[PDB]
Amino acid sequence: QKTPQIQVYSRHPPENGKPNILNCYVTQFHPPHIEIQMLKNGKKIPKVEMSDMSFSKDWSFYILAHTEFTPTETDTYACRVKHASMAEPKTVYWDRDM
Amino acid sequence: NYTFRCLQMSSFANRSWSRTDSVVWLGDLQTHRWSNDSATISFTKPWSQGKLSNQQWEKLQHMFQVYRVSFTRDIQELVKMMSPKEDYPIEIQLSAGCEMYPASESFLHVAFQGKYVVRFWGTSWQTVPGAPSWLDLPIKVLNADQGTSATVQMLLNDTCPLFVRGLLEAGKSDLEKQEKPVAWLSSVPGHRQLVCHVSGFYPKPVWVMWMRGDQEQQGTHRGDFLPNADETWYLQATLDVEAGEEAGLACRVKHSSLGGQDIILYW
Ligand SMILES: CCCCCCCC(=O)N[C@@H](CO[C@H]1O[C@H](CO)[C@H](O)[C@H](O)[C@H]1O)[C@H](O)[C@H](O)CCCC(=O)NCCCCCCc1ccccc1
Ligand SMILES: *[C@@H]1O[C@H](CO[C@@H]2O[C@@H](C)[C@@H](O)[C@@H](O)[C@@H]2O)[C@@H](O[C@@H]2O[C@H](CO)[C@@H](O)[C@H](O)[C@H]2NC(C)=O)[C@H](O)[C@H]1NC(C)=O
Ligand SMILES: CCCCCCCCCCCCCCCC(=O)O
Ligand SMILES: *[C@@H]1O[C@H](CO)[C@@H](O)[C@H](O)[C@H]1NC(C)=O
Repeated sequence: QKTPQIQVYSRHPPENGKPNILNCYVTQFHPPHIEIQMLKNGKKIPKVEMSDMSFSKDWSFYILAHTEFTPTETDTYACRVKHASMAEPKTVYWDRDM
Repeated sequence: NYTFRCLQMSSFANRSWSRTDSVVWLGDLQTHRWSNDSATISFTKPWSQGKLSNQQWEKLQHMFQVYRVSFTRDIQELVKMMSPKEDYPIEIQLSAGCEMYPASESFLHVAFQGKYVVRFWGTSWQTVPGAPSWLDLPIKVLNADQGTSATVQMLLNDTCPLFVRGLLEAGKSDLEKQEKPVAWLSSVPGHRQLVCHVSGFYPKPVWVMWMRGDQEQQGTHRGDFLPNADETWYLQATLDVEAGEEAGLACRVKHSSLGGQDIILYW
């Protein structure tokens, strides 16, 4: 079993009030069964698109999730992953400054 | 040089549940998908048939349709034959294709539970050194099947480089596309980390550095290449700076799409 790594990043420079796309890239996991949610203020975002799962030279799996979002000064966004390698779901927050 | 990779992922949960899914890549662009749900292979580019005729493509597809069923049956029979020594769940991965040179070389590697165990080489299947010894007998049995051996030889020696030559021609405008990076600066927390974000560029090769005038800042820490959903790339590079020393810093980005005019952003 290999534990997923999660990276959360925007497609375009973030501007408050302006529509954008938020990406959640999940890598380095095995086995391939996984649940990926993207969250806005802690609530699941319904319209999340997923790439086809693939794998790297080292055999570990990866997949890209993305969703439309409009960042504001006060909204928080995150990506939460459930996988057999972890007893607890792993959450990574988007931080525009990070 | 382009590497063409056909990636198969098979999960066997028990005797009544399995799926096999595949994706195909030419370099970093996905050319095909074949979901367990679909009877046929799906094109993910307009040019994913390459220069093969409808007849040649359908012949090739039919062979794969037979293989997917046969493979699933073969693995299920092996697990029944070997129970309780080896048992569910089982993950099997195959990576097959070729790498093109100015000439070509083909490969077919197989992983079991995430570990490389078997390859096809020359005219036969072989276990790699350190592979579990219980694989030797089923590989012997598979090597007795000369029809399959000849088919794999044709696919690796002939079909792969042929097919790829046609993909490169048919997909030329996409493989040689240029998309410009857009960059932006931010920072996270007497030190702080400055972040230079670069997004939307294609092809993958890029140069990103923190600068003070024409002096490269060797503290520049480049992240990994991360995909965007629109077949462009994202990369960021960070710099740890002492508060006070932030003045005079810039991020410089070089990329093939910019026509010799680097992006320079000032902190
Ligand atoms: C990616 C490889 C290219 C696939 C080409 C296979 C041709 C094929 O479909 N042929 C199967 C049926 O063949 C029968 O009909 C053919 C004509 O249609 C011929 O006449 C052939 O002689 C005849 O037998 C055949 O059953 C084959 O065994 C299908 C499975 C192929 C297979 O275990 N390949 C090895 C890759 C997996 C090896 C994993 C080893 C392993 C085992 C357990 C755990 C981990 C790893
Ligand atoms: C197909 O080519 C192989 C040799 O090519 C290598 O293995 C392939 C599967 C592929 O991965 C290539 O990129 C590799 O370079 C032939 O096998 C050789 O055959 C000769 C005699 O004719 C034999 O003496 C060699 O030992 C074999 N080579 C090896 C490395 O084992 C094979 O015969 C070709 N088959 C057809 C149908 O064309
Ligand atoms: C399996 C290696 C084949 C090498 C020859 C390449 C021929 C073109 C392949 C077209 C798409 C194949 C998609 C299915 C892949 C699979 O099931 O392994
Ligand atoms: C995968 O495809 C096979 C063949 O059509 C089918 O029988 C099987 O139920 C599918 N598996 C899943 C999990 O849907």
